[PDB]
Amino acid sequence: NQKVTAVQHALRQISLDPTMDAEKVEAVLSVLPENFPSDALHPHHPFRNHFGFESSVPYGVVGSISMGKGRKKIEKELARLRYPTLQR
Amino acid sequence: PEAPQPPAGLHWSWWELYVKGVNPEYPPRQRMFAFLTAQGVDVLEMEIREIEDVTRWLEMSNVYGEKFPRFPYDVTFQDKIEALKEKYPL
Amino acid sequence: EEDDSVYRQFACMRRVREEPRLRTALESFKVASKNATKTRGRAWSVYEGWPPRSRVRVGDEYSKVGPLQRRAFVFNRVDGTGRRREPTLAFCCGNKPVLLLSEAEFEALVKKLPWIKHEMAEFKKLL
Amino acid sequence: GRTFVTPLTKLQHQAALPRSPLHARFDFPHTVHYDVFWGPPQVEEEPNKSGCWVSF
Amino acid sequence: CMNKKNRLALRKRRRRMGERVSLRYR
Amino acid sequence: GRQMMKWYWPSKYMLQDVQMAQYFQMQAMRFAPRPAHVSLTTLSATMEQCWKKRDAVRAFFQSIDEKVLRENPTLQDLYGLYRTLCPDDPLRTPVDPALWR
Amino acid sequence: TRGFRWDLCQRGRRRWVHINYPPRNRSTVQMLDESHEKLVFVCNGYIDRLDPRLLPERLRKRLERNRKAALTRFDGKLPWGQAVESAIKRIHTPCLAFAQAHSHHLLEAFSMAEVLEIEKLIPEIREAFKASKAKLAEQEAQDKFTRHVSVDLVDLKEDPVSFPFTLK
Amino acid sequence: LNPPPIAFPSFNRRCQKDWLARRAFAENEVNGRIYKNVYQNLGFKGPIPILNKVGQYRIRMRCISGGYSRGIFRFTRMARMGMLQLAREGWLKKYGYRPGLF
Amino acid sequence: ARRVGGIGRRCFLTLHCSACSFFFQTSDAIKLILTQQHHILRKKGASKFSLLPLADASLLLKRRGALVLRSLHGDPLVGSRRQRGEFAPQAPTAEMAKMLNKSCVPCPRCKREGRWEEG
Amino acid sequence: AFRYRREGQFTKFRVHFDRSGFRPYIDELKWEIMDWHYKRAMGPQMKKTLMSYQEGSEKLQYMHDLIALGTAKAKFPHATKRFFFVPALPVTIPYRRSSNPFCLLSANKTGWLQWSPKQRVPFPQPLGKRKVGGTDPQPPVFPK
Amino acid sequence: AKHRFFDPLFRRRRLSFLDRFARERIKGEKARQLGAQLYVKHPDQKPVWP
RNA sequence: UAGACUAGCGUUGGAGCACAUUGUUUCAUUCGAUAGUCCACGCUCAAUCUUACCAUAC
RNA sequence: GGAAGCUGGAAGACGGAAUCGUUAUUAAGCGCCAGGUAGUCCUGGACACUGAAUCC
RNA sequence: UUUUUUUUUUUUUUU
RNA sequence: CGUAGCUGUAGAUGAAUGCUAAUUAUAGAGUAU
RNA sequence: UAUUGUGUUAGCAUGGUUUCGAGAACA
RNA sequence: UUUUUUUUUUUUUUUUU
Repeated sequence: NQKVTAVQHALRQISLDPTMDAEKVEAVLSVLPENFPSDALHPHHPFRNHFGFESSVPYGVVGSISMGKGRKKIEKELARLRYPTLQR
Repeated sequence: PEAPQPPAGLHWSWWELYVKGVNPEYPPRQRMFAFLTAQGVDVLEMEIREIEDVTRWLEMSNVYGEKFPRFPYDVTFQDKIEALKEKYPL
Repeated sequence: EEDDSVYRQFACMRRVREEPRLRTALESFKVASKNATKTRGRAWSVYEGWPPRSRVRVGDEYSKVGPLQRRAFVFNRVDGTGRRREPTLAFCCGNKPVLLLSEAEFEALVKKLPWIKHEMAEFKKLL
Repeated sequence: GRTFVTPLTKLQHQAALPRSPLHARFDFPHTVHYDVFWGPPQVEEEPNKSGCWVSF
Repeated sequence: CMNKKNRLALRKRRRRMGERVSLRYR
Repeated sequence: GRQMMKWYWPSKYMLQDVQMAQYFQMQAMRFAPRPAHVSLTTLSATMEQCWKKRDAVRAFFQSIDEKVLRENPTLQDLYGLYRTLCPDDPLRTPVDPALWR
Repeated sequence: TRGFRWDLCQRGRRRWVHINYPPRNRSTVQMLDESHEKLVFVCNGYIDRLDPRLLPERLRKRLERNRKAALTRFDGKLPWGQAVESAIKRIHTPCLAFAQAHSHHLLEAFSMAEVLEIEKLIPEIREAFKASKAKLAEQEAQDKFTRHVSVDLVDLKEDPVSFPFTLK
Repeated sequence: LNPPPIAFPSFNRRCQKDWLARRAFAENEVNGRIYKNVYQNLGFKGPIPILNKVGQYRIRMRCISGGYSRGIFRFTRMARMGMLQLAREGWLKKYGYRPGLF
Repeated sequence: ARRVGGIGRRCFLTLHCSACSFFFQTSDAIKLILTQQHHILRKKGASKFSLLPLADASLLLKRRGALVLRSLHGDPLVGSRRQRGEFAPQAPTAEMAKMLNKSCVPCPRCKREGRWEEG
Repeated sequence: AFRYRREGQFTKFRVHFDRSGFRPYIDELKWEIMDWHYKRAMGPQMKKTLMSYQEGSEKLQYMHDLIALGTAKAKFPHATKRFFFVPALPVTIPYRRSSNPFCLLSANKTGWLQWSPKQRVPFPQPLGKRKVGGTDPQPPVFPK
Repeated sequence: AKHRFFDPLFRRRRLSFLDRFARERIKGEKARQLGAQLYVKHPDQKPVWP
C-alpha cells in the first residue's frame, strides 16, 4: 500500500500537458518523503529525527471484559516513535 | 432488545458492553453512561480503574443526597469533571 | 559511500543533507511552546507588587507589649487547591495559630458580642 | 525562564541515517544479540527480556 | 550480632578488605 | 506502585452474563465475509493510468543517469512496474548491474 | 509496643496566658453549629509574667547571659519556681478562648481589656474589608494560570510513518 | 463435611482494609519523592507526617485464603492450612510439584 | 596468618597518584582537604566561609576536632546485616577520587593540580 | 562424589528469589482456579436452556442472519439441516495476544469457546477420599 | 433468558436458610426480616445486583 | 534385654525472649497440669499497621 | 533498635554430688547465608571443614 | 623452571 | 572461611565487655542523661 | 478491576479436615 | 556550544515606625 501510494501520486507531474530540457525534473522529485527533511512533520516538535516506524506485533486481550481496548490515548503516541524522550 | 456491536476489525467488543452497562445489568453504570456522554467526555477510551472511581461518587451523592461533596484538601466534585474533560475531549 | 556529484546538481536533496544548527531550531520551538501554552507560565504572582503577609495595615496588631491596640489586620490566605480566594482577619504573630476565615465567622461575632459582654460581668467579675 | 535542549534530543538531530537497505551504515563487523521469549499465552509479561548489546 | 561469634565476624571481615580494626576485647 | 497492587483475588461481580439474546447474534455474524482488500484495491485501477501515459514516462529515465538514482523507494518501484507492461524496452546502452533491478 | 511519637511528651509553643482546659463552672455553649469550627465559650483567665529585677547577684548574672544573647539557652528561662516564686507576679482576670468542634483543641485566648477594644474599633475594621474586595478581581486573572503542564504533542495525531506525506 | 471453595474467600473487614492502603500509596507514590527531593537540595532533615497514613510500610503480608496477617510467604501467598488444602486437591501437579522428595 | 588484605592482599581503601609516589587511605583524605581550604577558596575567586575555624591544625587534635572528622566519614565498609553473600560492599574510592580531583587539592609531596586516581 | 544427585543445591539455599531462573506460579493459578467454577455452574445450565425448546429453535437464528449480512449465505432448502447449536461459554482469563503461530488461542477472533459435554479424565484429581470444595449445593444433615 | 453467575459459596448458604425457613422454627424477628430480602428471590430474578 | 555402666562434655553467676507474685481507667483472649499440641501460642520477628484492648466522637 | 571509639575495682576459680542422653563422617569445636517483601534476636529451618574414645 | 615462581583449602558449572 | 603451619611480645595470679555527655546506618517519625 | 455482618458463650463427655501423646502390623 | 511570556514592605511565618 505505501509503495503504490508514492508511485501513483508521482505520475501527476510526469504526464505531458525526447527529454525534459532540464527545467521541470525537480518537480517530480520534491513530492516524496525520501528527499524531504523531517523537520516540518510536526510544528510542535521542530527536530530532524523524531518519528520512527510502527511494528506489526499483535496487541490486546484474547478474551476479557476489556476486549475493545486496543491502545491507550498516550500509548498510541509512543507506538509511532523511535523511543520516548523527556523534552516536552 | 439488544444493541449491535460494530467494533473495528472483529464483530464483538466486551468493553463497550461493560461501560454502557447492558451486559452487566448494573443500574448504577447505566445511569452513569447517559451522564458523562452529555458532558462531552470520551468514556469509551477510559481506564478500568477510573470509570469505577467516578461511578462510586454518583451513587454515593444520590442515595444520601447532594449534601456531602467533601474531599481531601478542599476539593469539589466539579473540579474532577473539568480535569477529566481536558484529558478526554469529546 | 556518498556521491557529492548529485546533491550539488539538485536543491531538494541538498536540504536533507544540510543539518540546521540547534540555535535555529530552538528559536522556532519557543514561539510554538508559548502559543500552545498561552494560559500557563506564571506560578507565583503574589510577589512584592503586594508584599506578602499584609499591606493594608501592618505593625502593632497582636504583640502583647503594651495596653490597647492601634489598628486592625486584614489579608488573603491561599487555599489548599490554589484556585479559591478568601480573606483573613486573625493574626497573632507571624504563625497565626488561629484563623477567623472569611467574614462569615466575623458576622456571628458581632451578633454575639453584646451577649458575652453582659455575661462576663456576672460570671466571675463579682464572685 | 529557560528553554534548553535535552541530551537525548541533541543526538537525534545529529545522526546520519541510511537512505535504503542496500547502503552500508557502518564499516566494520558487528554482531547483534537479543533474547526473545516464546511460549504458551502467559497472563503476565516476563521481565528481563529486552536486552540488546553489540560486540566487535 | 549479639554474641561474641557473630559480632567478631564483622571486625574480621573488614580486616580482609584493606582495613585495620583494633581487635582486642570482643 | 504496580508491585503492591498484585495481591488478593480479582473482582467477581464483573463476569460476562450468559444471555441467550447475544448467543444468536454471535452465530449469525460468524459467517461474515472479508472484503477488505486494502492493498489490492490500491494497485487495482492503476496500471491503466500508466499505460495511457506510457510515451510520456518513456523519456523520464533517458535524461536521468544511473548515478542519480538515489531515491529507490520511488524510482526502483516505478521502473519495475513499468517493465511489466513492456517487457522489451532498450532505452540506452547502460543498464542495471543485476542489483537494483 | 512503644509509643508512636515523642513530640506529645514535650511542651509546645507558649500560650502567653495559662488557662485550665478542664472546666468546672462553665456555662452552656450557644450557636456555632452550621460552621462546625471554632466554638465560642467563656472561661477564667490567669495572667503571668516575669521581670528579672529582684533576683540575687548569683542567679541574675547567669539568667541574663542566657536570655540576652545571640541564641537561646535552656529556653531562656530558669527551672520550676522552687525559689523564684517570690518575684513572680500574677493577676487573675476573666478571659475567653475558642475550641475545635470535633478535634476539641485549644487555639488561643484573649484578655478582657483587649475584647472591649475590638468593639470600639468596629467602625475602623469594617471599612477595611472594602479595600480587599477591590483587589479580588485583579488577583483572579493572575492566580488562574498557576498550573504548569507539559506541551501537548498529539494535535489529534497523524500516522506519519512514510505515507502519508503527500496527504499533508 | 465440605472443604471450602478456595477460589472465593469469605468476608473480612481487616483483610479489605489492607488493600485500601495499596491504592492510596500508588497514587501518592509520586508525591513521596518530591518531599525528599526538596529537603535534600536545601540540606535540612525534617519529618513528613503526610506519609504516615499513605506510607508503603503501612501495608503488610496477609493471607488471601484467610485474613490472618502472619505466616504468609511471598512465594505461596498462603497460610499453613491454605497450602495444605491447595496441594491435596490436585492443583500443583501441572506446576512441577513432586511431594516424593523430602 | 592474620594479615591485612586476606589471601589476595586486597586493598579497597587506598588511592594512587599519577604523579610522584605517595598513597593514603580515605581517613586522611578528609583532613587534607580541610587543612588546605585557603587554596581552594582562592581558586574559585558568611555562609560560604563557614569551615574557616576547622582549618586550625591544633583544633583537629582536640576533642571537638575528633568528632567533626568522624561525622563526615560514615565508615562505608559497615552496612546492614542483610548485606551478605553477593551483596557485599565494594571499593568506595570511585566517589572519593572524583571529589579529590575536582576540588584541585595540592599533593603533600609535590604541589600539583588534580592528578589523583583509583588504586 | 555424587554430582547429578546434588544438582540444584546451589540454587536452593544460596540464591535470592529475584536473582534466580525460577519463575512465579501463583500468577497463573489465580486466573485458572477461578475459571473452573464458572464452567461447572454455568455449564449444565446453558445446555438445559438450549434444549428447553426443541422445535422452532432455528427460526430465531435464521431471522438474525437477515439483519447482519442481509442475504442468507448459509440458506438451505427445507430438506436440509441448517446447523447444530453447541453450548459455549465466554472466556474470562485475560490471556495475552502472543505472536506464536502454533498457539491454540492466539488466533481467537471470538469471545466464546466450546465446552466438552462429557469428560473421562477430571483435571482436579484428588489424592485421597477428600472431595472438591464447592460441590455440595444441598446442606448436610446429622442423625440428631 | 438471563443467568447471572453467583459465588459458589453463596449457593449452599442460600439453601441452608431456605431449608429451615418453612420447615424448622426460626427465632428472632430481625433474622426473619433481614433473611427475607437476600434468599427469597433468585439471583437472576433480582431487580438490582451488586 | 533399651534405661543402668564405660568416653567426651554444657550448670548453683552476670545477660536476651517468655510463663508467674506485686502495679494497671488498657498492660493480649489464651494452651498444658507430672516426661510436654507449656515458655518466639495460629509472636517465620510487636518501634505507627499488624492489635482483638481502653479513652475520645461520627 | 543494631554496631563502634573512649573510659573500666558489678560481685565469678563454687564443684569432682546430682538431673537432662549419644544406635560413628554420630558426639565435641569452629565458619558462611537463604526467607522473614526499610532496619529488626543468643531460637527454628539449611550447607561445609578438624574430628577422639568405650564393655553398648 | 640454573633469565621459572616467589605460593594454604569451600558448600552449581568446561555438557 | 575459622582454629592454620610458621613467627614476635608478659612460660597473663590482672582479660570478666554491662554501665555511659554522644556518634555511625535504615526509616515519615526511634527523642531527653 | 475490593464487596453479603459478629476475632462471641459452646470442642477431652455429640464434630468434618489436620495433629501431638501411648499401643499394633508375622504364614 | 547556548542564556527573557506579566510583577510596589526589614515586617522572608522574630520586634515597641
